[PDB]
Amino acid sequence: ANSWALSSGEQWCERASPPSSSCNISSGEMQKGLWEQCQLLKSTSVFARCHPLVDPEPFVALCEKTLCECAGGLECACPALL
Amino acid sequence: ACLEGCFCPPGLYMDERGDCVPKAQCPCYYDGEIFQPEDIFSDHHTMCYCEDGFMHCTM
Repeated sequence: ANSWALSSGEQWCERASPPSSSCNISSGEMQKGLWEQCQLLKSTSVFARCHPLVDPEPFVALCEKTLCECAGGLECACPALL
Repeated sequence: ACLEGCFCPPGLYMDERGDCVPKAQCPCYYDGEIFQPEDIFSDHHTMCYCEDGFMHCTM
């Protein structure tokens, strides 16, 4: 994604750095109680029928890394779910 | 060992021109060649760039 950069005269841009995750120390309970809102892509029946069309395995994979920076909310799962 | 001489603080690293600089504009020395702090660089098959002192190559 950093090969496909395109600069202008108003701003020339450099290589961004991957963000250093603060989640790695503030783990706590945040992975236990909130594992379910990612999990309900697989459990609930309303999503239990696109599996022969797509696979939720990447979608559940990409959410679990972003449920950890936001503090106090189940709503953090619905972007990757939407 | 723990030598004695002229250094500069740990946030600053030594540049060729006598001044010492942070690791943002600290060049790379790939294959002897002194590359600038931002030098995207590639033959057909390999892909290499200089980020902050280190030369990140791939294939």
